[PDB]
Amino acid sequence: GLTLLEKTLKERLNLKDAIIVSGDSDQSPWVKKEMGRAAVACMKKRFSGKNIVAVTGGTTIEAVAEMMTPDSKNRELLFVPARGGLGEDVKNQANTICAHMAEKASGTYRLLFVPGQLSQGAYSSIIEEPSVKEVLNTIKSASMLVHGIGEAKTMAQRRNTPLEDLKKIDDNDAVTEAFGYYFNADGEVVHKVHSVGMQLDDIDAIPDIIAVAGGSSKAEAIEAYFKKPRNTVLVTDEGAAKKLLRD
Amino acid sequence: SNAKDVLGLTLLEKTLKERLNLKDAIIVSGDSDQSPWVKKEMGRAAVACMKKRFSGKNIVAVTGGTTIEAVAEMMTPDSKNRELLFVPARGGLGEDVKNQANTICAHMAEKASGTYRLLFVPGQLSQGAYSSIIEEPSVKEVLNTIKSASMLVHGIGEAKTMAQRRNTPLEDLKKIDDNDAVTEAFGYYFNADGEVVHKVHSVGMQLDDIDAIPDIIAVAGGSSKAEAIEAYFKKPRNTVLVTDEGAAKKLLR
Ligand SMILES: O=P(O)(O)OC[C@H]1O[C@@H](O)[C@H](O)[C@@H](O)[C@@H]1O
Ligand SMILES: O=P(O)(O)OC[C@H]1O[C@@H](O)[C@H](O)[C@@H](O)[C@@H]1O
Repeated sequence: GLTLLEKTLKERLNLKDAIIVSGDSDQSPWVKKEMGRAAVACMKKRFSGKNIVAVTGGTTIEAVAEMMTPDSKNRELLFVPARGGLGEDVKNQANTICAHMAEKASGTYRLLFVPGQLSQGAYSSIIEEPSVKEVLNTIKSASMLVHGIGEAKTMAQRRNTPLEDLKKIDDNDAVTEAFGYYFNADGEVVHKVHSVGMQLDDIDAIPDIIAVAGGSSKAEAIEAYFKKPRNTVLVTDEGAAKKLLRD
Repeated sequence: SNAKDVLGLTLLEKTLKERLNLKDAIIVSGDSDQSPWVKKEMGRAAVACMKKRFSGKNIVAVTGGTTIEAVAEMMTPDSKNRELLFVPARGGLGEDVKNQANTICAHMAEKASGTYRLLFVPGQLSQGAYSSIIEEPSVKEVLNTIKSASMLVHGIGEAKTMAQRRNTPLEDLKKIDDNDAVTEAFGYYFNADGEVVHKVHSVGMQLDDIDAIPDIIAVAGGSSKAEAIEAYFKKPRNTVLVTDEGAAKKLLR
């Protein structure tokens, strides 16, 4: 079963399960690929006959997508982004990762097409539109969520974060981020990126949540994110886990 | 080409060009309805055709569909490093996301190491929602770009197949059936004489606009498309066709 390290991590972070691959992805870049491989195997163990898989962007979930292969059980797979624009560049956007993962899985996918510099009026018009509402409804019915976790400062800087929001993130001592929410050390939301789709309150209804995040630089972010019960499986590496656990 | 010569394609292309009054005909071996690699070979041939026709600066309008996706897949950067901007020819045509022009456009531009501009004007907008969005600077910008397209690369489909693949409202299915549409290109359904009998309403390029595009490349093959290709070319289109033997031989038989 679990190693002592995995067992300790599960207990410390109140995880549904812990999956720890060897090495430190901050040292040892290819370790991110090994997290991806392990995450893909974890997803396959969890699939039901039909599945609606919501995904975030970021480089770690892109590694999940890169390691994705078709399901030998041939279960029904529909992929969607978890949320609309989060300010990421194209290679990091949930829409990009979603399409890549679905293609690799030989599944189907839907995208959220919500710009992106357009007006308030135009914005509200886009989100009321039938095809968009359809995708929003699909995300609301997700059976699985696969998501990254990042350091708050790092993520705020990588994205196109307004200066007033950077100030708010700093002033409120955000230390971690996931799916467009920034959290403090006690895992409480302190700032949220406005975006349609999945909300934090919605994750409780999703049967299988798999977080994929590692590297020693993220040990503090991961600990803080899991300070609240998330009922989540964490795929991580020794770099993060040993640092977090002081081992 | 000696390869084309020995395979009988040089003659077949001459015969097809003359039969359809094409600007030129490019035919690859085999039948894409039977052999999956033949579609990739159409893509490769289309890319060669595009590169031959690029100028210093290019605005390339593209449609969606699996055939133009194959063009995108076979695309490579321009060894001459000419300026390439890719745009979808029209907005939402009711395709699933994989087959949408926006999807093919992005893929093509990435493979060409060019730039792209997408058009997000959904087909199911209310009248009021539409008025709002059409005035957005970002939307006006893309529509304006499309208006200056220097090249169009488009697929051709059987009317019935396309009507079923897109989510076509019942009333429109009836109209397509009642007017005996046999072919489809860029959201227009045409009869056997190449006359428009149904138009999917959508912003961007309209049929009359193709006359101002100096280089138009249609990419479509497989035996199942022989009649559709023949019907589309019943009118002058000033177009180069890339196809396969499957479509060409059947059409010519
Ligand atoms: O995996 P990376 O590149 O460190 O990025 C992680 C972040 O990527 C973001 O875009 C996701 O929406 C977040 O869930 C995540 O925290
Ligand atoms: O290449 P396929 O998959 O046969 O699809 C062709 C059709 O794809 C549609 O999306 C295009 O707008 C048409 O120009 C074309 O007829």
